[PDB]
Amino acid sequence: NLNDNYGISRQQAFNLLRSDPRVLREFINQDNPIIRNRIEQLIMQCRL
Amino acid sequence: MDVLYSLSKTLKDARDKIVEGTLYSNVSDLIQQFNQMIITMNGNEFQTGGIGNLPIRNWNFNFGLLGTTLLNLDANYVETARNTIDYFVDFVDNVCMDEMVRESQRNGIAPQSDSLRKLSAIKFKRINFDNSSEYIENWNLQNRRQRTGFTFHKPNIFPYSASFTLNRSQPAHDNLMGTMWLNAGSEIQVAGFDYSCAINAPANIQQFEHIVPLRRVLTTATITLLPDAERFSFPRVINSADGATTWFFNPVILRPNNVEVEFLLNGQIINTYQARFGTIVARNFDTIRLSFQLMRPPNMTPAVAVLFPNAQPFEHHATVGLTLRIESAVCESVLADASETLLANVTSVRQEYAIPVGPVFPPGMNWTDLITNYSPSREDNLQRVFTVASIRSMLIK
Amino acid sequence: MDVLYSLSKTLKDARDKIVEGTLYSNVSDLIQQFNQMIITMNGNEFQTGGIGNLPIRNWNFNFGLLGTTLLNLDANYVETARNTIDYFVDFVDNVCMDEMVRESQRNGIAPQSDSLRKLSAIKFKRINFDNSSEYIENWNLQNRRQRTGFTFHKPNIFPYSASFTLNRSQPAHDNLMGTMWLNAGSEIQVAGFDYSCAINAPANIQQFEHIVPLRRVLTTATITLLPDAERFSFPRVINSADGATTWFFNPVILRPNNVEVEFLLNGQIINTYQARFGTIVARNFDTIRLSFQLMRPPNMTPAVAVLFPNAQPFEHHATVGLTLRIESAVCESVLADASETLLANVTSVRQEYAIPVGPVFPPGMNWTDLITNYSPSREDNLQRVFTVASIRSMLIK
Amino acid sequence: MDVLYSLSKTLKDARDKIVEGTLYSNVSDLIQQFNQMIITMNGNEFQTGGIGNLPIRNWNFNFGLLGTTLLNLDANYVETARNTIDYFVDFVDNVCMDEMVRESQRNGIAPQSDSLRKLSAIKFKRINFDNSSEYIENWNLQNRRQRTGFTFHKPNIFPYSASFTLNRSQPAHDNLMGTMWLNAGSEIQVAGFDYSCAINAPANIQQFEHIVPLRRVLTTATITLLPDAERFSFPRVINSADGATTWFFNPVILRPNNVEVEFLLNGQIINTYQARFGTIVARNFDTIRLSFQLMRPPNMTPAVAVLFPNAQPFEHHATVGLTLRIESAVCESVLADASETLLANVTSVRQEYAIPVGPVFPPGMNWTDLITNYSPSREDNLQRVFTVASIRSMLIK
Amino acid sequence: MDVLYSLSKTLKDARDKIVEGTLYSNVSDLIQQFNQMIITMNGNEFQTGGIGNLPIRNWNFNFGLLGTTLLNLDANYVETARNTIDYFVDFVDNVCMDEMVRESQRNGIAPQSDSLRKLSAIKFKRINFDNSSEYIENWNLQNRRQRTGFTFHKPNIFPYSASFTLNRSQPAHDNLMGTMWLNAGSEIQVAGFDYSCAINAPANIQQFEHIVPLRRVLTTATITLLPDAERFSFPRVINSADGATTWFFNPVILRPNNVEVEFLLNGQIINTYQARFGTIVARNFDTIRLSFQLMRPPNMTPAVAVLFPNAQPFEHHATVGLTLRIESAVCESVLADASETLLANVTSVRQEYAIPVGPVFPPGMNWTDLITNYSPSREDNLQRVFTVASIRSMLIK
Repeated sequence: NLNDNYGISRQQAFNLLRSDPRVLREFINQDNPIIRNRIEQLIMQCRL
Repeated sequence: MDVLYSLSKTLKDARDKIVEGTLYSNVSDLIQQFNQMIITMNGNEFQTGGIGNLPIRNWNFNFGLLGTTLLNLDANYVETARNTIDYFVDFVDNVCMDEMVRESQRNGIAPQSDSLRKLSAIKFKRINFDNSSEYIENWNLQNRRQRTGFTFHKPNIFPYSASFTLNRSQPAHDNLMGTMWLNAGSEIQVAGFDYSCAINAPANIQQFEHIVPLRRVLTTATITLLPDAERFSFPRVINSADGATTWFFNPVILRPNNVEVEFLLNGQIINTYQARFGTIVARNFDTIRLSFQLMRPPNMTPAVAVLFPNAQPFEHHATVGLTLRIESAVCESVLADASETLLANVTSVRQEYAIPVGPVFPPGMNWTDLITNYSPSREDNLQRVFTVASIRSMLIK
Repeated sequence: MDVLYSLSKTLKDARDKIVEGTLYSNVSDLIQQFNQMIITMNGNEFQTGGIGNLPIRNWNFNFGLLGTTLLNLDANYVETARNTIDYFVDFVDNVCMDEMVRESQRNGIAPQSDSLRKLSAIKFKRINFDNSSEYIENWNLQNRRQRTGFTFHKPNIFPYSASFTLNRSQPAHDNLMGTMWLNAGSEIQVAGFDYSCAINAPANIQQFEHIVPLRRVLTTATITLLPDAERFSFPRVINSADGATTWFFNPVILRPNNVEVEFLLNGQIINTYQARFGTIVARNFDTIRLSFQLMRPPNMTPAVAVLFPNAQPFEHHATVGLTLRIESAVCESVLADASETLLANVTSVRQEYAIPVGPVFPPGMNWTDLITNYSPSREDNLQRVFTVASIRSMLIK
Repeated sequence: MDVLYSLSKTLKDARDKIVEGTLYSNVSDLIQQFNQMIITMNGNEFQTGGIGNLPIRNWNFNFGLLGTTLLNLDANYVETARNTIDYFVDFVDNVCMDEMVRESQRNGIAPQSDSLRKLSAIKFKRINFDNSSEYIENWNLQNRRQRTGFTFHKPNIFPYSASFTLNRSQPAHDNLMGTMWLNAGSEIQVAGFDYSCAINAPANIQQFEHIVPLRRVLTTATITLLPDAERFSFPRVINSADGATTWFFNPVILRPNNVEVEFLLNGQIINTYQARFGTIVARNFDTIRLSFQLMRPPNMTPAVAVLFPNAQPFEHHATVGLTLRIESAVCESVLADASETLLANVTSVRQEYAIPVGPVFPPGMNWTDLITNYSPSREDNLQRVFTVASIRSMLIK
Repeated sequence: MDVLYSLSKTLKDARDKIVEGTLYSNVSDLIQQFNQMIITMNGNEFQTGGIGNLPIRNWNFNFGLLGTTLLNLDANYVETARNTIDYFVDFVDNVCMDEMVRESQRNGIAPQSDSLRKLSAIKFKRINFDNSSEYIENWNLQNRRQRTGFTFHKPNIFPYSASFTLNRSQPAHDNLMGTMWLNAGSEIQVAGFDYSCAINAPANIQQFEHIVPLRRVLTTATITLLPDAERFSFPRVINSADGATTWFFNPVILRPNNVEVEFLLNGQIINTYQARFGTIVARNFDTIRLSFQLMRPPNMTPAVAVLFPNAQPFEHHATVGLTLRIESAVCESVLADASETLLANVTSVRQEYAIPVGPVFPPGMNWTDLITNYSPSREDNLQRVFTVASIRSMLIK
């Protein structure tokens, strides 16, 4: 989804594949709904 | 841009007409125009690609002169013709795709790919075929500023917006009086619902008033109106405003009474419909208003009293809905539809080579996010890319 | 008439074929067409408009022959021509308009506005190119008393009709049994309902037979049939047989049985389908009879046995439901269709200038009340105005 | 095959162009083409009929030619023309009826009627007037082993099926959990139902993944994805897998959350959309996978908390629903559609003259039976029938 | 249209350049154009007046050509020109005005005067000296489909609306929380206030939001931002919402913290500024959001601790605010600045000639209503009137 509809550069990509905080945080700061939705998915899947 | 439609129709006519055996004069004119296209295009470099991950190709033109001296067609002529038109269609589609993923904020109808920027030089304006189809027709026209028009079946005009509003509220959510609606695609389904069935309101009739504003002035639309909430007719469990409470709505349906639809334009009322059902025609509008009354029955037989207790504890709620579908129309701006294939090609060609999003277009060409904030620059950029999509659409379907 | 479409096509080809750079050979026939036309026009003076509040217009044909040009004509000729072209399109638009609002109980397949009758004079016979669109061709064929043809995507042929028949009815209304049908747009939704679920009918079977007649005869239709009605399957409060009280309806929907669909024409069984769902084909018909059977459940599970006791008190009633959608069809007569806006264009040009509508059309171009009172004379009038509207579309979007 | 389209397009040109009033230079080359055709026809003989009620017809060719001296057209011209045109349209229609009702176990790329068999002969190839139509162009460029396309609106490509999957079943059918689906036309309605409402399931979550395979390669799918399951939101008496029992189903809808969709191509992720509604596009896929979660509201309201108790008994059963509608697509194999009549015409012409069910087509032109068990051989034969049906559609109406 | 600007500038150049003594070479272009003009303008008559209070005036052209063989100018030559100059400038004025008054509901970018209607013909196209002023240039650009540009000094783009908003209200106003804001001329002043100074609130912080959308997007704005509300800084007595009584205001100013100003484009952040005041810049924005938090101070000298008693009764009120001023800007449309007499002149002449109200211009030229529902047709007619008023401006004084 990300590469298709948001055209991240190769640098941002190889950061992602590492799960690199820089790109994840900067993307949330740009508010891509996709990334926030994934993190919300993770949060909700925590059902104590 | 016109040169692109020229080359497109050139290649399309070469693909369909000229095959061995026919009469020459039946194709001779076409052959002459094709040969002139060749003569004038040979001897110029064209550099496609150079952004994103899309391949960066070069193009050189030195194709010879196809013979006009023949009278009946041989297999070798069409052999060469096919061998060459393959090259040409590949060229045209690559330059199209390249122009696709480009944009700007100033002059949103301007050339943007280097191939086209070179090509719109006047020394290629001596090969142009016609303007036969619809999209390039409108492009040329709006360039000359007469009236515009595109024919749409099911014009997906509104965004998706599932919203509701409350007129009489309760903290326990047990005396609701308000409205719900779902507006998306081409369809609008808006319903007004009540719990007390006007047991406190004057004259036993409850009024509802609802608005839907559009963002472009459509034209000459047929609209079907049907008396029901075709998507609000089942028990529901819905969040409240801040999403801290969930409320229960169990419907029963009546007729909508004194149904008053008004197509308004420019702060003025334009056209009316009262108690007319089924299919209607509207000339020119940008806003729809639906004012409808929900009536209490005057007499009730044994079955009904359980449905409506005169006291405050209620179980079943009354509701009346309207279904509104704009069947077909013609737009003075550009829109998508359900019967063409422009949006799909735009999105696909943007999706493939991982083009970094531009500063103007919205992400993923999300149509609804576009429509919610239709702005003229984005509009003209749409029109541009849609003409280019049509161009591509005649060459490799 | 023929004059109208001939000139409209020549003006369309003018607006769309005169662009700078084409060979002088691709246009020679076109400019000679135009020259013949104008030569005929030199001498004609016309007065039009004035029924309703339509403006009065006087038209003077005074321009000289178009400019003869070199190998590839240039923009000077383009501008000089398109000026007179603007004037000509203005003329023809007002022409179609002045023709659009006139009606007569007598003849009127032929022209009725005297301007077109001047066009009907032999002096305008030389001005004629051809016919390429369907409607003019069916015009000429009806001028030849032969068969016609019209392909509709979802034709609109049904009269707005929401009505029900009563078989087992009580002045108190809690032991009902019968059949309720909604005819609307290009849809039919029938539903056979019972309250006792056929406890007293032999074989635990209850029969239903329903018949829809149409006002005009269709041909070679494709029709989708889905086995659950999608409009009547939810609770309702319904008016009385006298229009003075209300009863309740709680539905439960089952798969139907003995679904038997017949396409009939004058008492002859032309087509019959047994329990076939999906899209079907019908060769030729004008009426549809649906027969089906509501069968009491042979065996039932614990939850179900609460749905049909052998007693009188009932809180859920059974119903079979059937929906029928004519996806595409072919008609010999002229019908308002979905995709095109011909009905819409007609009604818009009728209303926009507050024209008091004729003595035989309905008030305000209400279409379903029209087809309810659809006559052969009205058929022919609608035919002619649809013709002239399709002409109007050709030059002004 | 091309020869027949050439003939019939020329016949169309005759029907359309030679009508009193034309300058001869506008038809000159058409006249030469028509005379060349008639010459090529003088010198052969044809036989038709020989299966079903289709009668044998013996066709000769000994005709006269049309004059080329005229400068403006007179009536006797088109009279003597229609004289021959009657014979030629009869011949082409008879050819169509003959071939449409033939088959071949494999290699259906060729016609099997003596007519076309001899008609594709060398001495006939001179008449290749053009390939103006779309399907003929597809057929041609197919002969050259090339990639094609066809643009259809709301095609019927999904295999029809009305069945349901249970994942937690008890014989008494008072505690059930599973998935329901309906796939017909261009509609997929899919729902998931839980009786425990995920009060016992891990993490208060239920998962449903549903796999709909498409039997033929699609391209450029515009779809509408909407949060309802309309046909799956009302009580039902459904047969179980027992084939001897019947169970109850009373639904209520919660919001289908984490709705995720995957359009796959031969088993690779192609398009993947997540929490997005309205219009949507997929580029190139062959199967659809819908994954969605069902969630119990952690917050409630009394009227809500009554229906979903902490106990095992249950009267309301939770259900989530999704609607998928494929509006228009581009396909690479011939398909049945919602905007043309080829399937209908071929089924009609087969049934008409009592064609015994051959060894290739499934019985009765049941489209669903055909599509669910698609085969290359059958798509070849259907390609044949559809191209020639389009052929037939041009002349006879 | 173009011809009117041409003539006006022509006469302006005459007035400013044709003066005694000069070299005829200095005025060569001018007299050349002037003789071309008189060549075009003889042999015809023009009419004005009648609408509003403008008297019908007829205008002719019989002046003879003007000398060219001179060496240096004499006042004789000057008045020989001037006696004609007067007539022509007055006719320009009158045509300007008789156009100015006109308005219509449809097709307003074009002119509406039979004078200009006759001007549109080919016979007048010879006349053009120059097109180098700004407004005619933007005109010709919105004719040539290029990105238009209108520069402005201090534009009156914000509509007038001075209203307040509450988040918490007491019927006696002994406990409040809300905002006030006045947006006038070209500046906005917002101020959020609380009586408790956010003592009960969480973490001693009270948020405030306020948004402003614009009806026309702007470009390359250089905005100025001063943190205060000088307009809301003094004790006021203000009228309640229902309209029976008033309430008090005695605020005391703090400085706002975490002041965020967000210039968003179509729901996309383009400029964001925190922790900063003074002059800042916005490249492409149309939606302004001002969000600011009031922080109860950390620690206060006793005279302050007297101000915000932690107990319930409040004896002073807290407030923090912003002011946003637009100095220079660039837009796509026509606007009202504080340095052009276009808006002034048009309103003044409409008044002086006392034209009744028409359905486009709201009554009394109240710029509030004008800019309130700014929309296409209004925009076009406004561009027209501004253009023609600028045409007038250089000469009228």
